[PDB]
Amino acid sequence: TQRYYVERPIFSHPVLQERLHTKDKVPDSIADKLKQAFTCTPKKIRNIIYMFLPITKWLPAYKFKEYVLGDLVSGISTGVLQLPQGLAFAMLAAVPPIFGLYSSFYPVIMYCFLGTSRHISIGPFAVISLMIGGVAVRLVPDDIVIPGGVNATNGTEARDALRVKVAMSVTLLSGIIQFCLGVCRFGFVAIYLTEPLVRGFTTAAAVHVFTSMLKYLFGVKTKRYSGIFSVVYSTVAVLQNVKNLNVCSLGVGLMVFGLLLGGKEFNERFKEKLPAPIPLEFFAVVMGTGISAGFNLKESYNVDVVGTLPLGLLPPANPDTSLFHLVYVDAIAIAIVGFSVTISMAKTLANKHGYQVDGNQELIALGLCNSIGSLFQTFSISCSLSRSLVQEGTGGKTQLAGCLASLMILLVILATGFLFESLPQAVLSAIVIVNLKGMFMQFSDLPFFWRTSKIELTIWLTTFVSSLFLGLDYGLITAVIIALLTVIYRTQSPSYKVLGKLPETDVYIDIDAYEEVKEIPGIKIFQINAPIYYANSDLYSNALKRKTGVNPAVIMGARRKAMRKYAKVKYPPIVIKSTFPEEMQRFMPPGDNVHTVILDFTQVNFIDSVGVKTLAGIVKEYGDVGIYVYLAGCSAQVVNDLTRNRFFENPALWELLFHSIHDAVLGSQLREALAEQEAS
Amino acid sequence: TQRYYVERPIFSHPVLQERLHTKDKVPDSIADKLKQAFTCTPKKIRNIIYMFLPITKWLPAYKFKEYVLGDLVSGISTGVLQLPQGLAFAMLAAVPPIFGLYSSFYPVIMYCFLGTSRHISIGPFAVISLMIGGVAVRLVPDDIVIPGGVNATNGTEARDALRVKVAMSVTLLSGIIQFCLGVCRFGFVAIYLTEPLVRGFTTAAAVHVFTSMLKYLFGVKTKRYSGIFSVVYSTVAVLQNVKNLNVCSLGVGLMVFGLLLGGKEFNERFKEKLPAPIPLEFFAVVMGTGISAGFNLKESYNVDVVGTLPLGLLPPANPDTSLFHLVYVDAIAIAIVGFSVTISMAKTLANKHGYQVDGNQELIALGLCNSIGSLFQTFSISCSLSRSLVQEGTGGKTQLAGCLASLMILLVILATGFLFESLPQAVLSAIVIVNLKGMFMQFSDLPFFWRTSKIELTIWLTTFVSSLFLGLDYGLITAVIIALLTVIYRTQSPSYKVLGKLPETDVYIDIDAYEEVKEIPGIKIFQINAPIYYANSDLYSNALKRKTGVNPAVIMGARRKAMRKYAKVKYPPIVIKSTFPEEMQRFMPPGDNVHTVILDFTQVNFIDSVGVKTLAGIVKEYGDVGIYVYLAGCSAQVVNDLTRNRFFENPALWELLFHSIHDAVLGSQLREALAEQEAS
Ligand SMILES: CC(C)CCC[C@@H](C)[C@H]1CC[C@H]2[C@@H]3CC=C4C[C@@H](O)CC[C@]4(C)[C@H]3CC[C@]12C
Ligand SMILES: CC(C)CCC[C@@H](C)[C@H]1CC[C@H]2[C@@H]3CC=C4C[C@@H](O)CC[C@]4(C)[C@H]3CC[C@]12C
Ligand SMILES: CCCCCCCCCCCCCC
Ligand SMILES: CCCCCCCCCCCCCC
Ligand SMILES: CCCCCCCCCCCCCC
Ligand SMILES: CCCCCCCCCCCCCC
Ligand SMILES: CCCCCCCCCCCC
Ligand SMILES: CCCCCCCCCCCC
Ligand SMILES: CCCCCCCCCCCC
Ligand SMILES: CCCCCCCCCCCC
Ligand SMILES: CCCCCCCCCCCC
Ligand SMILES: CCCCCCCCCCCC
Ligand SMILES: CCCCCCCCCCCC
Ligand SMILES: CCCCCCCCCCCC
Ligand SMILES: CCCCCCCCCCCC
Ligand SMILES: CCCCCCCCCCCC
Ligand SMILES: CCCCCCCCCC
Ligand SMILES: CCCCCCCCCC
Ligand SMILES: CCCCCCCCCC
Ligand SMILES: CCCCCCCCCC
Ligand SMILES: CCCCCCCCCC
Ligand SMILES: CCCCCCCCCC
Ligand SMILES: CCCCCCCCCC
Ligand SMILES: CCCCCCCCCC
Ligand SMILES: CCCCCCCCCC
Ligand SMILES: CCCCCCCCCC
Ligand SMILES: CCCCCCCCCC
Ligand SMILES: CCCCCCCCCC
Ligand SMILES: CCCCCCCCCC
Ligand SMILES: CCCCCCCCCC
Ligand SMILES: CCCCCCCCCC
Ligand SMILES: CCCCCCCCCC
Ligand SMILES: CCCCCCCCCC
Ligand SMILES: CCCCCCCCCC
Ligand SMILES: CCCCCCCCCC
Ligand SMILES: CCCCCCCCCC
Ligand SMILES: CCCCCCCC
Ligand SMILES: CCCCCCCC
Ligand SMILES: CCCCCCCC
Ligand SMILES: CCCCCCCC
Ligand SMILES: CCCCCCCC
Ligand SMILES: CCCCCCCC
Ligand SMILES: CCCCCCCC
Ligand SMILES: CCCCCCCC
Ligand SMILES: CCCCCCCC
Ligand SMILES: CCCCCCCC
Ligand SMILES: CCCCCCCC
Ligand SMILES: CCCCCCCC
Ligand SMILES: CCCCCCCC
Ligand SMILES: CCCCCCCC
Ligand SMILES: CCCCCCCC
Ligand SMILES: CCCCCCCC
Ligand SMILES: CCCCCCCC
Ligand SMILES: CCCCCCCC
Ligand SMILES: CCCCCCCC
Ligand SMILES: CCCCCCCC
Ligand SMILES: CCCCCCCC
Ligand SMILES: CCCCCCCC
Ligand SMILES: CCCCCCC
Ligand SMILES: CCCCCCC
Ligand SMILES: CCCCCCC
Ligand SMILES: CCCCCCC
Ligand SMILES: [Cl-]
Ligand SMILES: [Cl-]
Repeated sequence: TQRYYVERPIFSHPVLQERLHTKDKVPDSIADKLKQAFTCTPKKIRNIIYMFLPITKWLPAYKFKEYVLGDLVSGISTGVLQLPQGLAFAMLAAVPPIFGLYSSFYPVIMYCFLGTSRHISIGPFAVISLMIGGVAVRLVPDDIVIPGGVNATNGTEARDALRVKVAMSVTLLSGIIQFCLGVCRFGFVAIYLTEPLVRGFTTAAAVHVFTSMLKYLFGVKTKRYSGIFSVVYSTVAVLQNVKNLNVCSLGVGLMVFGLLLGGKEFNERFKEKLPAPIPLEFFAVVMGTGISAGFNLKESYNVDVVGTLPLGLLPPANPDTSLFHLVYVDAIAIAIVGFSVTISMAKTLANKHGYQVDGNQELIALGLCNSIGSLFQTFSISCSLSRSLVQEGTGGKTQLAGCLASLMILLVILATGFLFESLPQAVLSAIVIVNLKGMFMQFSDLPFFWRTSKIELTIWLTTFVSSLFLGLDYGLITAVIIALLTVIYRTQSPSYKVLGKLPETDVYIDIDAYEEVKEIPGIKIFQINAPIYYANSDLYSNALKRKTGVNPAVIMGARRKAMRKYAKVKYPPIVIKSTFPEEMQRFMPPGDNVHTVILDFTQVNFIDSVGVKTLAGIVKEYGDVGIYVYLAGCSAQVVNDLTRNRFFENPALWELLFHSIHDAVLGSQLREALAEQEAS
Repeated sequence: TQRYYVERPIFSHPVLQERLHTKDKVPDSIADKLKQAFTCTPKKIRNIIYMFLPITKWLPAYKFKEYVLGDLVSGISTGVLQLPQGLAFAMLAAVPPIFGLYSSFYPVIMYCFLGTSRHISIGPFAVISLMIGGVAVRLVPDDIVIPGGVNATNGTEARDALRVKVAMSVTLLSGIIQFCLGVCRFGFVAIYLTEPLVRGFTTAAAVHVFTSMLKYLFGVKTKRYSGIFSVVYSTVAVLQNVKNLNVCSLGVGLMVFGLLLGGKEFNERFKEKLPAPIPLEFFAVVMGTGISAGFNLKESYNVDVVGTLPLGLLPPANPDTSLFHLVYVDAIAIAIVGFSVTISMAKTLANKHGYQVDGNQELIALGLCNSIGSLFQTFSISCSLSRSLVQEGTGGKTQLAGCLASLMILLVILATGFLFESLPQAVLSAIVIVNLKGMFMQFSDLPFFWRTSKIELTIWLTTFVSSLFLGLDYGLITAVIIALLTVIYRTQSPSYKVLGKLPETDVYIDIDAYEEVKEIPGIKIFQINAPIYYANSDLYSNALKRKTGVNPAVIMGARRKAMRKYAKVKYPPIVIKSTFPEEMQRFMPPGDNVHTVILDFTQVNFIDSVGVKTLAGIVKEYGDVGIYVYLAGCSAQVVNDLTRNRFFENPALWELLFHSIHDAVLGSQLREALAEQEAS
């Protein structure tokens, strides 16, 4: 083993700069940069095609023998849950359920082509459907007058058609906004969604989904709520109207709930003994529809059912732009939340499988899916969190599982929709609530983040609370801003350390940590692991004066107290010799006799005008009491900040900068040695 | 001159920790901390008295011979401007002007006792008066029905009294809120008001004051505006109604404006030849009142005048709490803005004279002033920015200048108010607009901050725009949040450097800077001057792979390409030996042959779970291609972050941590030397 041997002079800033000569920057012209960016080599255009059409990349590279079984199983398990989820979220959107079935088919196919993530389940989302239903009922209220040429016994088909038109218009506008954001490179903001923020946001979204499904489980009538505290208002309304519950609907829902939970526990416990998990949502749907049809619960017990499901696909229809001015604000929120849910969950799965998802391409895919689907009577889509978990955890590898689920949905649409006409809505709510269990399991992060990092636990809890009580649109931006402000908190509460020297080395460590580190007599070394910016400068100065025990104000006060008791352009030097008489020095209270204060700037990232002013004040105040202040380890960037401000207006301050702590200590000791040599 | 000599072994983390033994933390119990905090020594209670009653400190220490002349001159110059400003801002508040005169007397006296700043002019502020007038006219509209027992020719005395009652109620509530905030240590938030933010905010406030004075200068009638874009609405309304201007009012205002500007230029240019600046506002008031009375402009030309000013002070009257529920929201905003203007300007002056102001005591003083003054028919106060500049720049030393100005205001109130009854409001507006020149001079900061720091120039401009177009309440919080986010931007755009070694030393400097620094063959040293938190980790990884030119993905791709072309708990090792055949190695494109990558962590302040995951991924990916990754200069705090996360789940990673760059380089070279020794 070799050894660490260094033999060189003390490197103050002028001494080190005497060795260093400026290098010539290589020419980097912007025009040539653009010209070389517009070369258009075939590899570049192939990469562009892959970036905009990801299916052109992962589909030719499809490992059939390794992927087909997992994709098939995941697709079946995803579709059996996608059908009832589609119907339920169509009910949430104040549109007929067949439109939810449509929204479960086209967008998934288009996202298989345009999407980067290979584990998320594209489809209707409860919160997005709630926003769509809110805007649709605002524009088309229940008490609207429609001269449709019908008798007094109106079947509300015209109202449903008008609400469908409103939903398509808002979906098209949200898709256009999302596509424009994706083109404008907005997806970079996805870097601000940290893992605790994403997980708290998704858990709050799951709680929102659970709240939105309560009225259909109980069979009660409830006002639509959307906005701040919408979850609280909805829960309060449900618990208020629970006295008018439908006992038959609640019984069927709870029965499906219990069997679904039992089956899920059976699947999880016997996972190793089962070739593929049993698709339980399909069994629940079939069993609930059979019980509802056999006992005729629709009118004998007034149990709400799905209703008629027309067969066949609809031709493309141009949405009316004339409603844009009435929905644009809403179309903005749906544009954000729909992205926020999609890019969060994708990340949650991407980090689970060691790949990365392009936020810009996610925005482009979402926008194109929404805008094109609005032509096919599709309302706004997102990522279904619980269904994404089901798809990922069932062995899903690519998005071909989404295509298989869409094919099952298309089978329902084209041929077998009429079988699900008598299916109660309580069964759908029970299915959704049961499948929210995997998302509710994310509450185990609280002990985890408690043990790992309490700041990120705070981020988790703040995101959860803000996205729960406020909306997922205002709550998300609140959480993002607070998570960013956690960095400000970190800089505002740094580790102020007083350093001591490990003997016979150049290693300087916190004096109160190891106890072989010994403080150098007459020298104080103070270290902050933070920048010295404006929100930090005063705290840094106070901590420097407190921890080191060298307060210039206290020193001046003691000198004046002894003065009271004993009685019975061309610049001046920075450090003023203490002209205190020895007879009056007999009145000094005993002290550490510190002649130099070393400020460790190795971990100081930057310093602004306020920090520079504080530093200059510190230097001047310590020089007024005859104490030298040295800066050790100032980076070239921090030196540039000190130079851009007028810190080095006096060139003498240049000799206060040293390369390292050991350089500063040696320079101070040499300064003292020369001073005592010249003294006598 | 001595030399830097170091001779020691290579300090990897285990090697250095073998020398270091844990120290015993001194016992610091919270109960004993509270017990020693409740000692109540006479010095402690004296300090408490000084902190809560600052006049008990600076008044006994009043240097009479050095301060009296400056205080007298500053007080006279402050009062001559305080009178018309008080009348004008009373007009802004929809209250009779005598109430502005009252608001110019009691709060200044109380702030002389309770205030920490010794240069700001306490009094009515245009924006606070605008908020008070807005709430007063909202609660008491111009078309209100008052059964006051009067004829059809109502003189609007009852409406004025009701508006005064509303103003007192909102003032009392705002004062209570401010006092409660000051007690609760809210003033700490004053640390978040950096100098560019403060100066931009104050310049925007000056523009607000200029906008609010236009209608009285032109003599036009304008709707009251308060809220977002209130300045734009007010300016648009004034320029719309300017066709109905009062030519006499505009002429008198512009004449006073021109003489005031000429006199101010005369005072500034001949400052050295004048013992004291001429008080020009008093001359303007006297001259305008004399012209208005002599030519009888009140009804001959329908020129708006100040109106009657009753003489004598009013007895204390209890404000009606019954209006609190109607004004509380407004009382919150006035509580914030009034503090925000006061603590900003104070800081602006404090930094100018080398002292500090306690934000908590500023809040307490403002709250007590407002709450007690509301008993004396005083509406909410703040710091007058232009008058504060006048007081500071005229030689003001203590707050006794404020007391002299208050004594002049009291002289006007008690005996000579009736002389100012015929004074036109155009003269008051002209005086205010002329005196806003010193505040408008702050626009010179734009070239200054352009040269010093463009980030803080951005802070200046953002604060100005936000506080201008939005209110001073929403604009201020917007500016504070954006100024805080500038730190996030700084961390998100750090200096990614590739380091090279200065020969015969241990100094490692950016390779592209000095050109005597030479890169060590086979070793890459990468440095970031930022933390590696979540919003930074992916950028840091990309920059590491790009700047160093060592991309593990590209290396694996090239190895597989050569494979194609040539054909025609117990853990595994971190770094996998590259089992590439020499015959296939003949297919390697030439490369740098880098065996070790050194990551400089000296300037990395902290690392969270996301950063730790990125770092572990970097280590694993580089070890998969047979490249070692070393961490150099990891602080004890960063080591604690890596340990709290499961980074050191494999103990072998402990040997990847070195004390410094030179230690890591020597360790890598020794590792290679031992490898070649054992090879053959
Ligand atoms: C200061 C940092 C730490 C947090 C900032 C949070 C901000 C962005 C949050 C806090 C609460 C939020 C408000 C809560 C409610 C509403 C009402 C709604 O109809 C429009 C949005 C609006 C007005 C929100 C705007 C954004 C908001 C002001
Ligand atoms: C960089 C940005 C995101 C930092 C945070 C700025 C936040 C705190 C600002 C920016 C825009 C602001 C909003 C702008 C306008 C209004 C309408 C007004 O009637 C109530 C306040 C409210 C709702 C503001 C609340 C605060 C607000 C949301
Ligand atoms: C043990 C001292 C640190 C404790 C940190 C706990 C963080 C809790 C954050 C709660 C945030 C709630 C937002 C409404
Ligand atoms: C080990 C973590 C020590 C700190 C625990 C408490 C963290 C509190 C973070 C508060 C951040 C507030 C940002 C607005
Ligand atoms: C020369 C490249 C840096 C230029 C920085 C200029 C900053 C201007 C900020 C403007 C903010 C306006 C907010 C509406
Ligand atoms: C010399 C300064 C280099 C950077 C100039 C441009 C600074 C732009 C700051 C933008 C901050 C945005 C925070 C929301
Ligand atoms: C950047 C998001 C908005 C893109 C512009 C959309 C404008 C709507 C299209 C015109 C409708 C009349
Ligand atoms: C509203 C549009 C915002 C666009 C923001 C683009 C930011 C791109 C930064 C790229 C950094 C690598
Ligand atoms: C990806 C396929 C897009 C096809 C869009 C066709 C739109 C036709 C609209 C006809 C309106 C009458
Ligand atoms: C987010 C940018 C605005 C989104 C597009 C709004 C289009 C409004 C059209 C209004 C027509 C009167
Ligand atoms: C992002 C491109 C979306 C294209 C979908 C159709 C846009 C136009 C709608 C019909 C206008 C008449
Ligand atoms: C913290 C600021 C609010 C302090 C509480 C004020 C409550 C008003 C007093 C009671 C009025 C009826
Ligand atoms: C609304 C009340 C907020 C109180 C915040 C007090 C913060 C004090 C921090 C003290 C750090 C030295
Ligand atoms: C600092 C002096 C405060 C005096 C407050 C007296 C309040 C008297 C109110 C009488 C109401 C009738
Ligand atoms: C900032 C905390 C609230 C300020 C005090 C509000 C008092 C409201 C009283 C309402 C009475 C009905
Ligand atoms: C902060 C203390 C202010 C005291 C001023 C009077 C508060 C009570 C107002 C009258 C209530 C009847
Ligand atoms: C309106 C903003 C359009 C996009 C500006 C450039 C963003 C960064 C591109 C790399
Ligand atoms: C705690 C939920 C809100 C109140 C629900 C009960 C209201 C009365 C129901 C009879
Ligand atoms: C007698 C039971 C009739 C059930 C008809 C609907 C069956 C649903 C299968 C999906
Ligand atoms: C993605 C394939 C879309 C096919 C739409 C067919 C519509 C037929 C309407 C009669
Ligand atoms: C995999 C099944 C795809 C859907 C088939 C639908 C048949 C419709 C027959 C009318
Ligand atoms: C609302 C239901 C919350 C249930 C939390 C379950 C956490 C289990 C961690 C193992
Ligand atoms: C709001 C309910 C929170 C429940 C947290 C339970 C965490 C259990 C982790 C094992
Ligand atoms: C070890 C237990 C940690 C518990 C942290 C979660 C606290 C939840 C408070 C709402
Ligand atoms: C991650 C960016 C989140 C932006 C939220 C914006 C909310 C707008 C609500 C209308
Ligand atoms: C709005 C109140 C913000 C308080 C921040 C406290 C930070 C303390 C750091 C020492
Ligand atoms: C409501 C907050 C009351 C004050 C909490 C303690 C603030 C820090 C005191 C030093
Ligand atoms: C640009 C200011 C707003 C328009 C002012 C002029 C309106 C017409 C005045 C006759
Ligand atoms: C003839 C002029 C009368 C002027 C009376 C008011 C004088 C104002 C002096 C402050
Ligand atoms: C600060 C001194 C306050 C004196 C108030 C006197 C009021 C008298 C009313 C008749
Ligand atoms: C310095 C002048 C103080 C105010 C004197 C007021 C005299 C009033 C006489 C009735
Ligand atoms: C609105 C008037 C702005 C005038 C700016 C003057 C700046 C002078 C710098 C010397
Ligand atoms: C909005 C007007 C801005 C004027 C800036 C002028 C700066 C001059 C500095 C010498
Ligand atoms: C040297 C000139 C610097 C000018 C910076 C101010 C720009 C103002 C843009 C609104
Ligand atoms: C420096 C703290 C500024 C806080 C602004 C709050 C605005 C509230 C408006 C009602
Ligand atoms: C709301 C858009 C925020 C964009 C921030 C851009 C920061 C760029 C740092 C590289
Ligand atoms: C190179 C083929 C890319 C995928 C085309 C679409 C296949 C369904
Ligand atoms: C290399 C295979 C290209 C075609 C993929 C399958 C298209 C349906
Ligand atoms: C190598 C190409 C495999 C394609 C598999 C397609 C499965 C539908
Ligand atoms: C490795 C894939 C083999 C099967 C190719 C697809 C056959 C249908
Ligand atoms: C989710 C698709 C199920 C289709 C079942 C059709 C036969 C009942
Ligand atoms: C790097 C591409 C930027 C594109 C900006 C938006 C172009 C319309
Ligand atoms: C209220 C219904 C009782 C019978 C069904 C019970 C299912 C748990
Ligand atoms: C082992 C799971 C039993 C499920 C019983 C019903 C749950 C609601
Ligand atoms: C799921 C089968 C239910 C059968 C009910 C039959 C009632 C006539
Ligand atoms: C009104 C409740 C909002 C909750 C936000 C929590 C942020 C700490
Ligand atoms: C942790 C720092 C938060 C500061 C927010 C701004 C308060 C005015
Ligand atoms: C020790 C005296 C403090 C000031 C008392 C008030 C003087 C007007
Ligand atoms: C030391 C002087 C105390 C009194 C100051 C003046 C009080 C009016
Ligand atoms: C040393 C005490 C001086 C007091 C001066 C008071 C001026 C009014
Ligand atoms: C140094 C102050 C001398 C004057 C004291 C006050 C005399 C009125
Ligand atoms: C600002 C106070 C002036 C008082 C003047 C009284 C004589 C005109
Ligand atoms: C350090 C004092 C804190 C006071 C908190 C508020 C007490 C009511
Ligand atoms: C129209 C004659 C004006 C006389 C007074 C002068 C004020 C400018
Ligand atoms: C030297 C200042 C002359 C002032 C003329 C009038 C300014 C509006
Ligand atoms: C400022 C003196 C004005 C005098 C005007 C006299 C008109 C009768
Ligand atoms: C609507 C104008 C707001 C201006 C805010 C500026 C912040 C960069
Ligand atoms: C979603 C954007 C949050 C603000 C980030 C600003 C960083 C400079
Ligand atoms: C019963 C009260 C509900 C509050 C919101 C819970 C999500
Ligand atoms: C739980 C459903 C069973 C149907 C018969 C209920 C009486
Ligand atoms: C004439 C338009 C005025 C816009 C606001 C200026 C302050
Ligand atoms: C000439 C403008 C001032 C009006 C004075 C009228 C006597
Ligand atoms: Cl969902
Ligand atoms: Cl002002």
